[PDB]
Amino acid sequence: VQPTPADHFTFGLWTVGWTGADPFGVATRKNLDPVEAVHKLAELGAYGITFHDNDLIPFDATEAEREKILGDFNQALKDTGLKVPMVTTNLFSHPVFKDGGFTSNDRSIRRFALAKVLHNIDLAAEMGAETFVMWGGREGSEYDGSKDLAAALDRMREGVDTAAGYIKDKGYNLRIALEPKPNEPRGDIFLPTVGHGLAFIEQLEHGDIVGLNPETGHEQMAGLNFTHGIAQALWAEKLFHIDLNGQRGIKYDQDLVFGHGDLTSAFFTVDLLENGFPNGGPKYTGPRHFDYKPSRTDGYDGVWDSAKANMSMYLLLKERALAFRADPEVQEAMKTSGVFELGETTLNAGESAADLMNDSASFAGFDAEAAAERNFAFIRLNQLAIEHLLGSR
Amino acid sequence: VQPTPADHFTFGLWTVGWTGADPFGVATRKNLDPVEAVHKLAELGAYGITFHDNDLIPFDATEAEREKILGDFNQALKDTGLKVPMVTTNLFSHPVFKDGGFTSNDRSIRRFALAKVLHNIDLAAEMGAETFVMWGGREGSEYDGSKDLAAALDRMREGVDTAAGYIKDKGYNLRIALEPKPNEPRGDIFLPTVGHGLAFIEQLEHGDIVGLNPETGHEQMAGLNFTHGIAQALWAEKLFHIDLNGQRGIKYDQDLVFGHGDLTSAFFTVDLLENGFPNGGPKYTGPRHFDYKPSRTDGYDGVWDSAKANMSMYLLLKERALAFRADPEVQEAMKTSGVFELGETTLNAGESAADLMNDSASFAGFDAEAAAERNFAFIRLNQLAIEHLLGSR
Amino acid sequence: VQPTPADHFTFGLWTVGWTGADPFGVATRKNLDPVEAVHKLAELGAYGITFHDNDLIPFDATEAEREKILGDFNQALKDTGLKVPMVTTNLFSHPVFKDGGFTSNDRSIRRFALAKVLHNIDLAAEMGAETFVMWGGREGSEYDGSKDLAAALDRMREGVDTAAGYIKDKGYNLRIALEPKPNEPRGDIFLPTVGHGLAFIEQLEHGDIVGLNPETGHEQMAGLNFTHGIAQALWAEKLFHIDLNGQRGIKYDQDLVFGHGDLTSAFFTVDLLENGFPNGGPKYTGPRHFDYKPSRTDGYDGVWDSAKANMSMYLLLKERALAFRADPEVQEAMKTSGVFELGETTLNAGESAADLMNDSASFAGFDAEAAAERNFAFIRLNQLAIEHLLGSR
Amino acid sequence: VQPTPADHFTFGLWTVGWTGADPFGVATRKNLDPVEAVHKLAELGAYGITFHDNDLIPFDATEAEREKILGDFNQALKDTGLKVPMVTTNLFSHPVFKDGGFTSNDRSIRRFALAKVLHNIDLAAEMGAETFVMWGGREGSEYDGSKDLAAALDRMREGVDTAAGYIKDKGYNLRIALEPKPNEPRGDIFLPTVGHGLAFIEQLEHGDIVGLNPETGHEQMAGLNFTHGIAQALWAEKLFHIDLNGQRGIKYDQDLVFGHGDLTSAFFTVDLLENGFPNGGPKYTGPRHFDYKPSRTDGYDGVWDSAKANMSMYLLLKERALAFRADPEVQEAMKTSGVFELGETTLNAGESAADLMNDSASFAGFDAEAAAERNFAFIRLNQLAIEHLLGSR
Ligand SMILES: OC[C@H]1S[C@H](O)[C@H](O)[C@@H](O)[C@@H]1O
Ligand SMILES: OC[C@H]1S[C@H](O)[C@H](O)[C@@H](O)[C@@H]1O
Ligand SMILES: OC[C@H]1S[C@H](O)[C@H](O)[C@@H](O)[C@@H]1O
Ligand SMILES: OC[C@H]1S[C@H](O)[C@H](O)[C@@H](O)[C@@H]1O
Ligand SMILES: [Mn+2]
Ligand SMILES: [Mn+2]
Ligand SMILES: [Mn+2]
Ligand SMILES: [Mn+2]
Ligand SMILES: [Mn+2]
Ligand SMILES: [Mn+2]
Ligand SMILES: [Mn+2]
Ligand SMILES: [Mn+2]
Repeated sequence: VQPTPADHFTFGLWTVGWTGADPFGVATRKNLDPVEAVHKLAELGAYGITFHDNDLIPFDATEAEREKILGDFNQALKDTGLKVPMVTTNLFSHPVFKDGGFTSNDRSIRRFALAKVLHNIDLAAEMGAETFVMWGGREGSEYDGSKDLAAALDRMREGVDTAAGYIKDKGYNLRIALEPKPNEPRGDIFLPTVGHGLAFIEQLEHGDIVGLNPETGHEQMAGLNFTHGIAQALWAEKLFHIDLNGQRGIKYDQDLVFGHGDLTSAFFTVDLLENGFPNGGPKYTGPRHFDYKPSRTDGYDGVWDSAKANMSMYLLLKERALAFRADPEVQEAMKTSGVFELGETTLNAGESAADLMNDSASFAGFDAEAAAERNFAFIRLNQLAIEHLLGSR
Repeated sequence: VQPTPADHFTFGLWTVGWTGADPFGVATRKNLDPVEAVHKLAELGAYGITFHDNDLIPFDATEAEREKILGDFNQALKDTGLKVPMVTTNLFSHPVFKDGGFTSNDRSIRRFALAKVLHNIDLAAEMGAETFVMWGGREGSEYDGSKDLAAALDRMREGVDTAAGYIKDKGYNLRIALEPKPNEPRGDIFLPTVGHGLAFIEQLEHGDIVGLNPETGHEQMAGLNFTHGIAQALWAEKLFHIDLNGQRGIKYDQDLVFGHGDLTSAFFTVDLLENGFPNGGPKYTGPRHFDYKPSRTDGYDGVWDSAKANMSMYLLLKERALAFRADPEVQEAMKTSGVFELGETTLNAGESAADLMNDSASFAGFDAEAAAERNFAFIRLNQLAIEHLLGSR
Repeated sequence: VQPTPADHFTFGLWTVGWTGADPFGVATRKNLDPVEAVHKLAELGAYGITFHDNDLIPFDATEAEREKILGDFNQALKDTGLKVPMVTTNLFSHPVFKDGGFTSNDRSIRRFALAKVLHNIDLAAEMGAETFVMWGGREGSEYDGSKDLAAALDRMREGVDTAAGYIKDKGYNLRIALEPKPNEPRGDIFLPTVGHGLAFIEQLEHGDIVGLNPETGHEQMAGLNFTHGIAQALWAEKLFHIDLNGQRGIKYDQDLVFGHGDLTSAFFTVDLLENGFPNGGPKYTGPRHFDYKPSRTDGYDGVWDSAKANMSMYLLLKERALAFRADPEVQEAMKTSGVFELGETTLNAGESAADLMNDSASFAGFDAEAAAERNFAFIRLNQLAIEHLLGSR
Repeated sequence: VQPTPADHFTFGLWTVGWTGADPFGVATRKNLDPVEAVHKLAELGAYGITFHDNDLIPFDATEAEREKILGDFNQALKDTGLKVPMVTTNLFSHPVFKDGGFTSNDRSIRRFALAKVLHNIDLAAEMGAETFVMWGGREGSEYDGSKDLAAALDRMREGVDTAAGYIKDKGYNLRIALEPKPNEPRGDIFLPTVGHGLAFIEQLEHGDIVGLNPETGHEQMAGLNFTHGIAQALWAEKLFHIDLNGQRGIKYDQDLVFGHGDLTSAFFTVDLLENGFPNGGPKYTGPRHFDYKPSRTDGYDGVWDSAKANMSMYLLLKERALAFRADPEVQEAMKTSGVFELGETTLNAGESAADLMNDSASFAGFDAEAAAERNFAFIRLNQLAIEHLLGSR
């Protein structure tokens, strides 16, 4: 332990503010005031806080109410020093968004949702946020005949490109990040994985300022490898923000503390974020944001314990991942396994497709049966990682 | 029933040729000769046959052996009239490909794999194939430390762009299709879903001739909605080929007959392929290829029954999907649910982002509580589809 | 297809009464007066209604209020003729039940939970129910060290045996039905599948009146085969009740209309309920109960439409499943496949183990390679089922 | 951490002997002489070895060959000191077993399968095994109409009761352990989870000597909690053997090294095996058996390295899990959380149902809102476990 603001640990107001209402029961904790959240998070070592528009401003609030609320919010920020690196919009709670915001079958709900996003971009800019996150939780269906699937993507593009053009038009220093989720609350959510979100961005007019906001638990709900998924976002220059938490299996979104889900996977996620790639390449330098929910069985001391635990987990794994990579036994194990060898291009500088085909050395006279004998020693290399993770080495 | 060549039903040689060896047991049927496969498939109504290089030419074969084999193959094609619309390479059976072809940690295996693909492009062109499919089944890992994840994607890009540049250089009338699979045989396979494959293509130098080959069962192994997934491929102008089969759940790749997995989902897949989108848009016009495996408990009469059953299933659902959409009760149900309304743009012709924000009608004075009362009637609309599917209407 | 009370369709009050609140948003529908639920279900063809103590009687109800409400609900039943075949207790909604009722860590809470069940058994007895369902939704944990697992099963045993002991003591004509669910709301729920439910029942002092209430979607939440799980329950004579609905994959509990999830699986469930086993055996004769939730996107015509969709789906599957088994072609296929040879004992009349090992024909000179030649033809048999399901036969 | 025979590590011959053939490719390693397996495992610290009849003795072995092979294998055991605690039968590899052994549709095949098991029980008895495992891998179906499900369970019962009856008849000191697997190679396997395994055992004439052999990966294949499933088996006193390995999600059976799958889950499995239940109860004392497969990418140093990784992982988890429970801080946390109050009966000494309902303190005047205020602090307790696991405490 000991997180400091330099670690860039950010928390959403809704994480610690999560009161416990689930599908089978009512809240188990008292509402948390947002000024209280800020003082408490700053006491713990956080660098910043994120929020959804309705986390701070009730759906109902009048302009006078809005201003009362923002002034205390801003004072708190001032008194503590926390930044506001990311802002997001609630397009899922109110009954109006029951069929989605941007891809609602109703045109007038679509306009209302886009209106709400546009206004929220103005608050984002005013707050000093660098990222605007979009989670399309109600965009999807339970039944396959509910939507025209091409029209749904057209409507998604229209929303995102209007938002994007508005940033560009106003000159805000903001990027858009899409947050994928496979299901829940909808049976099928559109752009369900990091893959679908990356692909979708390439069809946009204003894709240059649109990237992703992957969430550990969300890719694990489709049973995918989260390190692989973030690696491809990174590789594409699209890992703009990240949500860290835990998920044990393919079930409802659990949003456990980071490291309380798939531990081995969390260790390799930390190694990619902190250390980057073994042969060198891109590095993710944004905030380490925790999108989790404090277990409903626990009271407020559990809330603050859980906020701490997210930061401890990440620093404990960071430590073990630094020792792991620095270990000369591991570096040699890596070399034997061909980790560095993957880094060499397949073709020689200047060789063409017809030049290699025609190279007798790599095809006609290649000894495939000899080449197959190679002991990659991937088990041994996995054993060294686990032993570094167990604090054994 | 009655399929004819005009239906464009294509089968891989390995489907009907699947002898039954699984991870827990030996083959239960005798090898099937490829000339026999062609006569039998042509008798049934198929339009074409696809194959992997090693399905026809043993890994070991000499040029004299290659030519003996191709001449009988080509004669059979000639005598029956079946086309060869797609060809693919085996980069997974031989022990040399145990760490992958293109993303093998060993550089010399990478060159061998690319050599093998290049040579197979020449046979593809000679056969009259329009599509060259790439399934990267051994590209991936069991453990997260096994690979440098950026280097793996670099190596994947280098392979695919060399292949692509070679087509372009030679002027073959061929496109590349990537076939996604989440896992098996590898713990984690790279580009595991339609999403990841679409995204990956956008990072290529020669992406203009690279598209996808989605497989029903493969997206269902990540628990995804296959109709949604193909809809996004289509929408992107990237649905170049398709593999149809069945899968009951998230488990090993089952490759059941099409319609013997998720039936409701198969019905909507057929509706998108045959009918396209309710508001109009792109249409998939390629071959309807069945990538399935005849159950190992069944003998050869089951093989030919199973080939028939794939075509019957697709024609039975086609029929029900045509009746469903033609039904005036359904068209009215669709209209009530806003299916057509999704097709209208959100913004009015000429309206800007600042023009709608500022439109009092869609934000400040919008009645969200009134708008939330809308009965979308999605259940009723799903009930009409199921009733058309049950042959009830 | 029109349901009559003869059909035995029963609906939970909480099903049509579902308000639409989920984890990400508020209710989309006004609360349903129970009196109105009764009258409405009676006009649709329902046979009876089921409820949870708190669905009718609020947690904090005074005795004058409790009397009133019961007066109103008995009146409605008397007017309409609806029966009340099953009653159940809410041990999940109040914040007190955050760690469970029966298996809470706090002893005072376990006593309050058992007391709440005992009172509810009186009520069940007063309404004329035959079945008392226990759904242990809060029984389990998010974390592995949270519970003493042997002690959680003793605590579950204590509560269920006390309830069972009380039933017998009072002379009520009531059986207890346990209802498995693998996860949600807890990360792991105890007795997660039909198998675990059955196994626990065998360790009970009063297991003779304790059986199962399997739910379609719940077994599909662990990827199991619903038809196989209720077949084990039938076979053990412990299928006391059933909850019919749809689930589209391993994800949050969807509670879709019966037949709106896995369609083929629904078809074979209905065949099992209607036709029983091919070679004879126990048959289920209780209520066909629907535990579903009207999608929150739908408004009140949608609620009664969804109610009605359940009974339509069941009657359509039933029509097809009777047709399927009555078909000569199907019977012939069944014969070929060995469905009726499975029913023949393996041993001969008074043949012992020793007798069989010594029989040379069965082992020593058994021709294993000739016996492996059988064409089981299970694919053709599956094709016949689907053709009956699709009403093409 | 160095294993000694005192540790009781047992390995299947088929584990280190796995050749690397999977569904998509051929073997990557030469066959392993069993004599050599024995000697090698003996030098690593193995306590004993287990095998399948056909792992040692080929299907078609003549009697002179069978004698030889057994002579060779008994010699190796005598030289090394290795015990043979469990023996099992291959009822899945020959094409004859394509529809199962015990539950095949063909009666001649069921008789041959039972005969094959009876002979194998003699052999088990001759090798000194305490346990006889039955893995019904081919028992199940791909399609729902393939089997008469009540008849499949009677057929399973018949075979298992005959085997059990024969054991008792011969006076062998042998218990039968059933091993669940939910799917693969069949689409649905009968008795798919620990729960179903336990439930079936209660319908057996000779259930007293019939218990379970749960496998880590198999329960994780249905998304269940391995620790909860073996806790139910322990509690019912039916945990006769166990198979330890790793699984990374709901997918094909991976058989990774123990600890190379779900790490936290492994940690809590080891705590259950070593520490038993927090409030006391049955303890498992059999062999710690590893049913894994050396990844096919690895060559022979990798095979012995993987063997050794199993025992290292187990010893490292064991060191941490003993430390964890010995920690005062952990004990305090456990107290707070109610882990020890779960062990207190709910009822008082001679308190009846009637007594509790009438007790006003437990119901009528129970303060539910005050009792809901308890901070169970399960998150802090989970954090302590992980900190012990990571060796940071
Ligand atoms: O704004 C992004 C938030 S929205 C919503 O609270 C959700 O459940 C989260 O997973 C996303 O991170
Ligand atoms: O070439 C594409 C083939 S390769 C391999 O036979 C595989 O299992 C399939 O799913 C793919 O469709
Ligand atoms: O007690 C029966 C009910 S309790 C609760 O409403 C639950 O979610 C259901 O699945 C059960 O069937
Ligand atoms: O009989 C024990 C073996 S049989 C077979 O090898 C299987 O795949 C395993 O999981 C079991 O543990
Ligand atoms: Mn989440
Ligand atoms: Mn998130
Ligand atoms: Mn497949
Ligand atoms: Mn395929
Ligand atoms: Mn449910
Ligand atoms: Mn239910
Ligand atoms: Mn296994
Ligand atoms: Mn096993």
